[PDB]
Formats: sequence, C-alpha cells, structure tokens
Amino acid sequence: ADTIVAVELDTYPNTDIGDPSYPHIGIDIKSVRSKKTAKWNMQNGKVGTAHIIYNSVDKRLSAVVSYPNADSATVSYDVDLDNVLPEWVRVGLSASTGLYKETNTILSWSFTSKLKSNSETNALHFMFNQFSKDQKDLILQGDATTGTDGNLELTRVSSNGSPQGSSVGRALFYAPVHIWESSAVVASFEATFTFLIKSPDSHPADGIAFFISNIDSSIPSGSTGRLLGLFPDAN
Amino acid sequence: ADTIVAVELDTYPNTDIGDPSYPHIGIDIKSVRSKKTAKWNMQNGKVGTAHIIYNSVDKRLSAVVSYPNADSATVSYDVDLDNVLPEWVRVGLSASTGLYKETNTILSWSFTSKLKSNSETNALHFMFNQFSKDQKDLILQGDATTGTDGNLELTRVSSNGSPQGSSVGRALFYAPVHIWESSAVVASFEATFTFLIKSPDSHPADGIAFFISNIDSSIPSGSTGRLLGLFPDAN
Amino acid sequence: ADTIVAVELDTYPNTDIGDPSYPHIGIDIKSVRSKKTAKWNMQNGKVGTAHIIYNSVDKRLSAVVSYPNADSATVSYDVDLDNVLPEWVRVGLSASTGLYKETNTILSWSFTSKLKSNSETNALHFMFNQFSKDQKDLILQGDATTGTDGNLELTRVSSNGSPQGSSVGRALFYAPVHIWESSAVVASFEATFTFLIKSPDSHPADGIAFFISNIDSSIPSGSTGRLLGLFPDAN
Amino acid sequence: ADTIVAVELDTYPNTDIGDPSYPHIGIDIKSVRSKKTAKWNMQNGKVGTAHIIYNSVDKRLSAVVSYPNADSATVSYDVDLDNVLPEWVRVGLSASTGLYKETNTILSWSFTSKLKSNSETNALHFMFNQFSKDQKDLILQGDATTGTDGNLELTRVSSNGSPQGSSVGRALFYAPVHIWESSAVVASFEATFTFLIKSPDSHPADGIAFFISNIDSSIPSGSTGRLLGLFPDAN
Ligand SMILES: [Ca+2]
Ligand SMILES: [Ca+2]
Ligand SMILES: [Ca+2]
Ligand SMILES: [Ca+2]
Ligand SMILES: [Mn+2]
Ligand SMILES: [Mn+2]
Ligand SMILES: [Mn+2]
Ligand SMILES: [Mn+2]
Repeated sequence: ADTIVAVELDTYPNTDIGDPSYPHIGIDIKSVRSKKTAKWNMQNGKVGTAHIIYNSVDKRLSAVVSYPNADSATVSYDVDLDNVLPEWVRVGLSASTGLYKETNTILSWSFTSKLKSNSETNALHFMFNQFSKDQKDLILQGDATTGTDGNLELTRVSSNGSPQGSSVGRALFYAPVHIWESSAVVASFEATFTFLIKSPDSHPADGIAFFISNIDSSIPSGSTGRLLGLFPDAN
Repeated sequence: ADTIVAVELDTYPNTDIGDPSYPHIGIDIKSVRSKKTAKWNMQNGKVGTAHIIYNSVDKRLSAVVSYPNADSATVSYDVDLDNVLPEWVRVGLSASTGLYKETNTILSWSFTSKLKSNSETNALHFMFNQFSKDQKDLILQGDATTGTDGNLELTRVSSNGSPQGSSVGRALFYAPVHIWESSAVVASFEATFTFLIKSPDSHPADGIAFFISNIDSSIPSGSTGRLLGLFPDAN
Repeated sequence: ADTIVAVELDTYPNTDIGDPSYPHIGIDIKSVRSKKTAKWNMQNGKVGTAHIIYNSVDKRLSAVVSYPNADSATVSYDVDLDNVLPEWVRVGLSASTGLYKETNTILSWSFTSKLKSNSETNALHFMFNQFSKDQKDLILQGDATTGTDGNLELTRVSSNGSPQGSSVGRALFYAPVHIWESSAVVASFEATFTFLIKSPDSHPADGIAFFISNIDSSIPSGSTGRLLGLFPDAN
Repeated sequence: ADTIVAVELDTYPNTDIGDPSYPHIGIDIKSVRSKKTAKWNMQNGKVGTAHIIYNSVDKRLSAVVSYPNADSATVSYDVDLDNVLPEWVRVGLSASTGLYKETNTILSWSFTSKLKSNSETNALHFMFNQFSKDQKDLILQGDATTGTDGNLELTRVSSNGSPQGSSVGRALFYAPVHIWESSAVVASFEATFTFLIKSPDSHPADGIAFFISNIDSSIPSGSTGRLLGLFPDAN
C-alpha cells in the first residue's frame, strides 16, 4: 500500500474509528485513526484557511485552521518524517463524501519546501489562486476537476453547484518534492490552502486533507466517506 | 519541430551562421541565428553567473552574464513571448561540444514565474544549489548527468574531469510552467544559473543555453556543436 | 525641493495641467504633469489593485491597474531611475482630496527590491495585509492614519466612514531602500497595493500615488487636491 | 535594562558563568547563562553558516551551525517569545573580544518574519550579501563598521586585517519588526548569517550572536569579552 502523512479537516464524527464526537482537525501518520485531534468549529458555507508547518530540527508536524471573524483550531504531533516518508514524495489535497455530503472546493493552494546544506538552499515553491480547465502541473485523480468558477472541486458537484455523495478525488503537484538529502542541515515545508465546504444538510461529510505520499500514490479502492481518499481501511 | 526561445552563452564563433567573430551572449527566437548578440569576455575555468528576465507588459527578453572581478555583458530583444511560445512550456538548460570542446558544468539553477490576475498570484519557483545522482524533478536528455561533485554536467566528462567532444545534453524542470493565462494582467519570469566552462584548449566550444520550449521538447538529431542541442539546422 | 518618481491613479481631470479629460493612470518624473498617461475606468466603491515594475537593464517604469470582472489599464515610460533618484530612497503611498473628495483607503501594500552583484543578492521585501493603530515600520505624514478597520486611510475620514475635502497624507516604509550599488549587474523593484476609492459624489478627487523619494521627503506646502501630496506646484 | 533573546556562537569557555569547557552554540533568554548549549567544533579561519528558526505554534527556538565538509551542531529550547519579548523588536548581530581576540566578520545576513492572520500575510524580509561604507538600513553600534572587503566587521580590525582585543560592536536592521499581532494565527521567523572568525591565537574569543531586542536596545556598559555586547553582567 501507499505511505501517507496527512492533516485532515474531518467534518463528520465516525466514533468507532476513534474520531471525537465533533468535527475536528487531525494529524494522520499511516492511519485514518489520527495520532492527535483538536475540536474544529466547522462553518457550513464559509471560506476557511488551513496552514501546515514542519521542520527536521524540531520534528513536529503542526497545523492551524481558521475562518474570518472566528478563533483558530490547532493540532501538533512529534514525528520525524524522515522515519515515515521516503526521500522523494508528492504533495496533494484529497477529499470525499459518503451517504452524507458537502462541496470540497479549493480556492487556493501554496506549498514551500527548503533543504539547506552545509555548502546552501534547494527550494520548491508553488502558489495557485486560480485553477484552469487544463491545469497541466496537477495530477487529478478520481472525481477531482479544475476550472469551474476558476476553482479545484475535489469531489463531484452538479451543474447547479450541488454536492454529490459517494465521491472521492485528489490533486497532486506534478513535480516530485525532495524532503530529505544527505547534506541537508535543515529541511522545512509549509502548506496553505483555502477551502469552501458547503452542504444543504445539517450533517456534512466527510472532509478535506493535505497529504504527502510516495510519488506513485493513487486513490485506494473503497476510500470514499470516512477514509478521505487516503487509506484502504480504518486500521 | 520544437518551438525554442533561448539565451545562448556561445563560446565558439561560427561566422557562416552569423555569429560575431568572438564569444558572445545571444537571444535565439526559433533560430540558432541570434536576433541580437553582445560580446562576451568568456573566462576559461572561472565560475560565471547568467540572469534572464522578461515580463508581458514590457515584452523585452533581457540577459546579463558576469564573473567575479569582471564587467558584465548584456543583451535585450523586444519580443512578445505569447506570440512565439504556447500557453504551457518546459524550461531547461542545454549544452554541446563538437570537434572543439569544454566542460558545461552547472553549479546552480533558479527559476521564478508569476502570473498576476485581476482577482491575484499564481507562482512557480525552484532553486538547485546541489544536484543528486537521482534528481527526480529534472528530465535529463542526451549526455546530461547529475551528482558528480554535486553538479549538473550537461555534456560528457571523463572520470579525470576531462571534457569530451561531439556531446549534447539538456536538463528540463519536470513540471510544465504556465506562462500565459486569460485573466493575467502581468506575467513575468526570471532565471539564474552559475556555470563552469573549462577546456584544455585555447578554443573552447560550443556553449550553454537557458531555453523555454513546448513541453514535449527533445534534443533534435545532429544538434551537437554549433546547434547547442536546441535546433535541427542553422536556418 | 524633494525628488519624486511616482505612479498616479488620478481620479479627477485637471486639463490646464495636462491631465486628459478622464480619470487616468500616469507616470510622474519630478512633475505632476505626467510623462505618459492611459485612460482609467475608475469604479467608485470597488476594491482595485495596482502593480508597478522596473529594472535597470530595461530602464522602463511600467504599471497596471485592474478591478475584478474588469479590463486593466497600463502605462509605461522609458526612464533610467539611476539618473533621476539618489542611491538611497524611501518608498511610499500618497493621496489627497480638494473641493472634490473620496476615501483613499489602502487594504494592502507590498514592495520588493533586489540588487544582484557579480559576486549575488541584496533584497528588501515587505507585505502589509493589515495595519495596526501603531504601525512602527511606517512613517505617517499629514492626515494618514492606520488601524481603522485594519486599514491605512491616507486622507481624513469621519467616524461615519465619510471622506473629508482639503486632506493630504502619506505613508513611507521606515527603512531606506538601496536602488543602486556600484557592483550591481541587475537592480529591480516591484510594488503592489489594493485600494478602495469611494465618494458620495459623481466627481471624486484627487487620487492615490505610489512614489519613490529622497529619504527625508515630506508633504510639500499646499499639495492638497491636484498635487497629490507629491509636488509643491504644477510645473 | 534591555530585553534580549539571542543565539550565541561562543568561542571561549568561561566555566564560572556556566559555559561548558569547549566552544559551544547556546540559546540566551535574558541572560548570558545559556538555557541550553551544544558542543561546537569551531574552525579558526573557515567561513561558517548559522540558521535560526522559531514559530508561535511550536514555541521552540532552534539553531544550526555548520562549515563546508563538516558535521553541524544544533541546539533547541522551548520558549514562548510572546512571554519574553515585546510586540515590536529590532533584530541584530553582536560580537566582542576581550584579552583573547578574533575577527567577527559577517559576509551575509538574511531574516524573514511572517504573521498570518485569520483574514492573511504580513511579512518582512531582508538579505545582505554585500555591505557598503554607508549601509543606511543598518544601525551600527560600538566598533561595528561596514564596507571593508564588502563585509560587516562587528569588532575592530587593523588595516592589516588583524583583530583587536577589548572590542564590542553590533548591527541592527533599521526597521522595527512586528513579531506578535492580536489577529495572527501563526507567527514565524528565520535568520541566516555567514561568518569568518579568524585569530592568530590558539584561544580565540569571545563570539558572535544573533539577537532580538526592545527597539531602543544599545550596547550595555562593560559588555566586551564574555558578555558578547548583549548583557550588562553575568547574572
Ligand atoms: Ca470522520
Ligand atoms: Ca557558435
Ligand atoms: Ca488630476
Ligand atoms: Ca564564553
Ligand atoms: Mn477523524
Ligand atoms: Mn551564436
Ligand atoms: Mn494626472
Ligand atoms: Mn556561552
């Protein structure tokens, strides 16, 4: 199977796989059963922003999510990503719906990785504030599309803007990312994305994740709903 | 054939295809016969730096090359790159040798492209200050290799560090680059590379170019020597 | 007197000092009588964005202004800023009202200057997306205030949000900016600001400018209205 | 007295104020008696690089120092800098000599601070790779000079390049830096400097520090030698 490190914005509490009984932000290390969660006051139909940060000195994966006019939610987990992930990875966004549903709309997505050696800097940076019909520097998987209202729709939306159930889709940056090099004295990354999660229902599902994977990563079979397009099962 | 826009650091004067009678920097628009050149006081065995800049407001492709302790050479040419290049491109470095030869060593390579819309910014940035044996975010073509002394060798070098004749190689960034979008009010790019051109001979050949191409670009047949791995002929 | 290079968003046509008979974007070199103008379809009460770019290779000062859902206006002028401005400068925003009036609200302001030598990079960058009551890295002159709705108000606004006539104010970045150095092979800058110009009247006045000045620059006496807080007279 | 947070490259072991018995990197919170140290294999006459990183989510101040061809030294300390430093600060470099001496030469210095709100980004960035005689965007204190070989000499050097004893000097960036804002959901900074510490003696002294201070910070009386131009005493 794929190797996955993810930050999840989990809109639907599945308490039998260890979700808390509310929408939550979580850190996922090779399992949909988050190593750490925090309560998330998700706002149906409002534009949110998530920030993810990590460096190889501190070995702490941290994330913050907020809306305008609202308090933030934050979560952290101590993990050395050089012991979890391979040297080369792809970075992406993933979302799903199940029998409960929501839009998984991405308005913007930025990523920066830096490797400083003892010589110094290797860097990759991308920023999307608009997506075109044919976004050649993304790999779209499953139901993901680009260019509707200039946005990235990770899951299926009807012509009327209405979200569909039982949907899964991801977008990965085309270029592999080098997150470990033998001469690096500091390796760091940060990601930001802005999202619009909207549902006609009181119980939206299932969420959006930022993820880092082996470069050949694909949507596992049956990873709609609670598995967020990331994991083949709930182990 | 491929569509090529290049800046050439041309080490060897081929006066029958319109080179001036000295090493020169040139702007190449779909032809090895530069639209504009400037004299270049090339220094055998010294580390140089080239800078390339362009924006869609000015529509002027400009370049500067220098060595420490030396004056610069500069060249400019008025060209609208939206009338020459497709919407999506790849960016790369190219070099060649012929019956005369030189090392075509790249120590560092950076590129930034920005598209600002009327909404604003889509950006791509990469920086290499070291190259590994397996550089997964480059496409290496012909004789190009990575990881020898942490460098990119565009043309064949022996174990002893000695340059080979009749060699051609290129490196392209893995991800396609979006240089025109319908909503963009300003589109800009800049590139920098540092190079070491060394030859045991008084007459080194043939040079190094920064180039922008159709995304599927490959080394044309018989593009060693004066054609710089860029053009299938001297038209 | 001060030395001023400015890009003006001129909301009010003063045809006796050579304004065209419509709102316009202009390039001002040591005179309120623009060296070049373009028609500007100014939108009362809409958030706009202006971009300014320059480099020492091309010696061309260019600007673009747009609103969401609208075409852009652009203007360019060939000028070597090393022949106009001193080696060290301050960068700022300026606005005014007269007997006609408007808000001169700045929501965001970014600036980047780079000097690349033949050794390479000296850089300054700042970005404001929010302004606090006490913004210690700005010099506020005349009626300029910060922190109202998190914004920079260049000219006087009442508690009710209503613009006042006969007002002039500027904001300069605290740190001097080095725009020429003897070893530089390329010197470049870019600025962006987003603005909200709103008036209860069919004829708003007078406009907003991005400017570069001697470091000790101050608001000239009687530079309300058509002189934009930049010039002591209309010569 | 001033409020100081510093990372020290301490070349001389003063074991009565808790230095370990070797050159060391340390984290200084309002005291020259480091809260944490690591052994530093200082190399007389070699160019080194130090990196400093912090963010308000992790609340961990970390630093790495290396030379080409050598292993790194790293130190970290958990500290919330919003509980130590005021909202607005200045950032700088400091060095000293005593009865033992060394050059405290700075070849390059970069700093980036970002405040992301829930609206997002306020940023400051500067990069020096060359220093001029009259560097108007630095405040030089005590014996610090700029422009000798294009470098920043923090402590007194003779015309012959020979370091002087009993010397203290600092350089602060001219513009105040905003490191806390009420709407910020993440605040981060990183600093890098490259240094050349050279001495004709087997026992160089005293070291170089990167520091953050109240904006009006000045060299305390009698802060030559072991106090590094940072502290008025060894408490
Ligand atoms: Ca769930
Ligand atoms: Ca030639
Ligand atoms: Ca006017
Ligand atoms: Ca000591
Ligand atoms: Mn969960
Ligand atoms: Mn040529
Ligand atoms: Mn005008
Ligand atoms: Mn110490």
